[PDB]
Amino acid sequence: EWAHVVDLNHKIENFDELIPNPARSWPFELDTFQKEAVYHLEQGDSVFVAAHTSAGKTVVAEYAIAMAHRNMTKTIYTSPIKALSNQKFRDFKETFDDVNIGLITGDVQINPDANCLIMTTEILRSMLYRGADLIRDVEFVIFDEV
Amino acid sequence: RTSYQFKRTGLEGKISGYKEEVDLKEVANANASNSLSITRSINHNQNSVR
Amino acid sequence: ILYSWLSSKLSKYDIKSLESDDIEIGLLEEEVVTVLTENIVKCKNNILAHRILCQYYLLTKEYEAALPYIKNGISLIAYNIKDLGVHLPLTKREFSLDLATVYTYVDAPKDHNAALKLYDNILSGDFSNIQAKMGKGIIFIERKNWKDAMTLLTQVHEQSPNNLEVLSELSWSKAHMGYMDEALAGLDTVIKGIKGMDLRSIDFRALNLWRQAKVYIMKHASAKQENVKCAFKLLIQSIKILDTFAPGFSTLGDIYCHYYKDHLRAFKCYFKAFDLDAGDYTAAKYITETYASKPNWQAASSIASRLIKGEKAKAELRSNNWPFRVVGIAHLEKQEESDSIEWFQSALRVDPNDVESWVGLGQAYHACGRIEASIKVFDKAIQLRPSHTFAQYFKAISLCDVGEYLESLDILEKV
Repeated sequence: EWAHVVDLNHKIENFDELIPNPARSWPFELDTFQKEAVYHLEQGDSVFVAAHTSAGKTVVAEYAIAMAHRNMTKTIYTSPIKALSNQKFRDFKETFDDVNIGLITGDVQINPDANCLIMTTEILRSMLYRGADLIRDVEFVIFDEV
Repeated sequence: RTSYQFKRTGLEGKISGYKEEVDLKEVANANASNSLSITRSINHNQNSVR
Repeated sequence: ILYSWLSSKLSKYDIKSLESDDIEIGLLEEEVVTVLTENIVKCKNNILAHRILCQYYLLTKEYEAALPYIKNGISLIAYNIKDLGVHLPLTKREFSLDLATVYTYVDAPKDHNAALKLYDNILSGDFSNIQAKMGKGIIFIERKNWKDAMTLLTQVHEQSPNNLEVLSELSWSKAHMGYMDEALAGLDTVIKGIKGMDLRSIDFRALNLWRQAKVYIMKHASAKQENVKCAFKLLIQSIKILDTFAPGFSTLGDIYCHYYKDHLRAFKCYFKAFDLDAGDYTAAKYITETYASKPNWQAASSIASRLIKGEKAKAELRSNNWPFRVVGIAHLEKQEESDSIEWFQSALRVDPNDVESWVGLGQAYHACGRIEASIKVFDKAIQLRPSHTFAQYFKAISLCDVGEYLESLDILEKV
């Protein structure tokens, strides 16, 4: 139940074998504190990103699926705006290498058997009251713009 | 009330030996009464979310 | 301080030579210690006093208390070099020994190569120093780099050829190639020294009684079982002279099952190691092998308190996934399936091609609620292991619990 303040002036520079499996590694270099976020993800504890947009906030979104896809859990990206849902869906199609993505609308869900669903906050709320399928399968839920 | 369960042989026992057990908690597995325990029987009358 | 050290009662100095039932009243060592705190701390640029202060606390079972006056020792004349102006050729050679040896042995795995260029400074004309064998010993020997580690073990020649331990290093660590009898001979030549019966002096002897025992054990292999049975005298002596010594039973515990195959006291070896600690490779794997095959995993759960918790143990345990299944599977049969997953994640990361890490994790996933994940996992154990029989039943059940009887007809045909 504790929330420690990370100073952001420390680093464990063993990223090749800190993640013991071949998870993901990019040609563009990530920031040091955001590698630490990834490290914290694999431990089991929760996370909270207080950053800025257009400055590599997708580092957490990248390892949200990449951890879950190997370890066999699921992930929900939850955005309040519908346009944003479409946008980040497109992004997920683009950056990742063969991942089962999904998006819920009023009419019907795009990609029924999706690994990574996307939905509105209202639609998210409509899992806990209704009794949905993907609150069993999901462990690390992403929350957009808090 | 009983349940078939089968464990392991020993050190690095990839499914060979086994011993059984019994469980008991709350009531029958169904969402009509309550069954807040997450391990529950999924019926043929449910969508992706709603 | 300096005069009082010349008239000491430990190191190789003497009061009588330098002149040129009934309690005693001689010049004791306890008169020296009072001057090392009060008087020396006030005066600045006092280098020899600092050096001598360092050297007494350094070699006498302490790599910690000298640390404050090493940095100062540097500060003293290095700052004063501007406004006084004096030569310093020998400053970079004693403080090579004084600075680096504090970090080498105190921090056992961390700061070995602390000097870096300071040993390169001394090792030019004279083919090293006592420090370029003391500090660089663990660089060549313990971390394992057999290029100069094999050949260069009498690079202690220029300073002191006839020192007791350094000449015996020639074949001690280099005992895996062939020179085993020679090593034994050398170690015998290094034994004749203190031979004490106390906490301060006899530690060296205690540590020899592990040193030589290992060599004795080794010499048998590189056929006959003469010095295998006779090794007991050196191992049993190890757990005797000092007080408590864990590596005695642990090092030769797995050795008892080689030639004689005496696995009766192999049970008693790690039962004896339970007294000391037994935070190592063999003891845990054995303790599991007996208790878990009973079957009885409640006692196997007690090993988790010292298996992965050792911290330094994790470095040599991440090749295989043996220490993660011991702690992980102990939780499964005790019925707490939330804790199961994290261990199995690490295990998965370590070992990709495995059944028990996946199928065991898929059992937890089954029992927790994530049945959709269990289908994915169990069908991958069919993909990984050519055709596993138990995975098809588990998957069939998982297909049923969801509701689909699509492939349940086809899957149960082969089973």
